[PDB]
Amino acid sequence: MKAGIHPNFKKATVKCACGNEFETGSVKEEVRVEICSECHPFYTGRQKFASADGRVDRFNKKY
Amino acid sequence: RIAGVDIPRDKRVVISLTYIFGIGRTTAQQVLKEAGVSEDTRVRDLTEEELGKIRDIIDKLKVEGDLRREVSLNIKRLIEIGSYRGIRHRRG
Amino acid sequence: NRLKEKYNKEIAPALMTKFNYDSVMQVPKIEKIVINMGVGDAVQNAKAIDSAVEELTFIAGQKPVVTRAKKSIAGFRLREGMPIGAKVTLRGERMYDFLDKLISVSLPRVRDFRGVSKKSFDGRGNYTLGIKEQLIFPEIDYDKVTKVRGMDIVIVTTANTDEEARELLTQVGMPF
Amino acid sequence: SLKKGPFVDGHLMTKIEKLNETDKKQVVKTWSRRSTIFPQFIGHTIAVYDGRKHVPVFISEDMVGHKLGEFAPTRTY
RNA sequence: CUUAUGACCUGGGCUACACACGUGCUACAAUGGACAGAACAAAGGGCAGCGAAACCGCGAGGUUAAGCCAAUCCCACAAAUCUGUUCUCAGUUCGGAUCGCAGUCUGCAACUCGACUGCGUGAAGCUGGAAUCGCUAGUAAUCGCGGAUCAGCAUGCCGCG
Repeated sequence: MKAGIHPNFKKATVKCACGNEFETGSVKEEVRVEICSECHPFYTGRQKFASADGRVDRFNKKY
Repeated sequence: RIAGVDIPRDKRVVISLTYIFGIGRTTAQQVLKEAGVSEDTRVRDLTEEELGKIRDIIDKLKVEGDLRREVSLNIKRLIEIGSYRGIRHRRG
Repeated sequence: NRLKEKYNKEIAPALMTKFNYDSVMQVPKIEKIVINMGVGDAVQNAKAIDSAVEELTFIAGQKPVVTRAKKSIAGFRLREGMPIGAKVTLRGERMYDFLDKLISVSLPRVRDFRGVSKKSFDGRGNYTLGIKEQLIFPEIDYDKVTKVRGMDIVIVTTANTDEEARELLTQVGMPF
Repeated sequence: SLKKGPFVDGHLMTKIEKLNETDKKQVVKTWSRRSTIFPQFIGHTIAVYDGRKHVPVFISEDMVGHKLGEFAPTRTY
């Protein structure tokens, strides 16, 4: 590591709106986030909203 | 951001929310009424409570992420099934 | 840390037992992660070279290199020795921290992220990620962001085959 | 039609019922471009008179939301 | 010409546009945009026609139905305008065209083929070349209202304020 050519690395606690906390060596002392890995639906397996709205059309023969 | 897209910070919440596709005038006003923010506030001046309120409201409601795909699916369907309407679509 | 222990304790033993290797260190390892910019607009915007250099220093403290054209081209109005793009090589704790940040924020932060490309393998055991947005993860300062030129990430592994590299990435958490 | 019910010609509906009671078979010719496509139309390669000829068209599942005229062009160029 | 240059019917076309040009409407914004409150109208129509009032629906509109063959009742609560709140000079909280979906009036059926409403966007466009048009007083400019043709269709026509 060269002297002064790079910024100082600092351990930070990556936060999420859902409460998940992650730690990574970052320039910022802290990093606020809204959607972490688990917060994103794709990482939640079969997302409820997507799995519910992903049904194929039925011609709307209800009426 | 709330819907993954930045919003103007120096504008009222009502119109700041309209910049999100799928969330227009009526939808934005209804979301603001549900959140209880009075519709006269800056978005740069807010707190975690009413921020997460709108966030969860949007996550529960439809979003541009879903609309972009639904409209494209419908367009491709009506284009593939024949549908002289769809023929005009393809023609532009 | 948060990644080194997880790897050494879950990925190495499990993958070794799965692939029936004849030695401990025969397990494939992620050697490095190379980030390339490749901005070619420097011809029309001499200051564009400064762009993605101040951003790369924030993405990773390791300062990038001002790569220069090894060959001139008229179709692109190029001359040998002129700056093009930027290069960064992460080896050590830096690459682990970069992987952690990526998996934790960047991929989930993308709006329409679903089933990342599977054919991104180079055919030898290396993975490449094609980014087209310049503001993927929080260290990019959306406010200061003016251009949306994405990034090019190259993951290099000691894998001799693509299947074992795929298994390693999936066990690490690559959401294929 | 909004709540009065879907729209179809009586003769065409009778033909389709006769053809579906046993098995789907040869094209069902008709001049009723007005008729709206129903789920029963599926599998039947109906024909539409575009003014000078009959164009046989295989009605798939997703065709229920369109009319025969949408698949029977008239203008030429 | 005439068992066809005549006649019956389904469908199509009369509504296609790389185009150019007459007439009209809408726009490019701060004499402005959106929201809250308030006033004044003039003429004309009503019998398978006009339809109060009530309910439902953001909505176009739907249901029960009073009244009227009419100085009675209805169509039908005119808008510009004023007093307030709000935004701020930007291709914008301008314009709503093209546009996807969901609906309303009618009618056997708005798909070639009406209008209207809500949803989400939104360009062309920031005043427009020669040249050219109308206007001498309640005229110019401009805001609404009613009838003809009409099951359902008006930026055009007729008139009114």
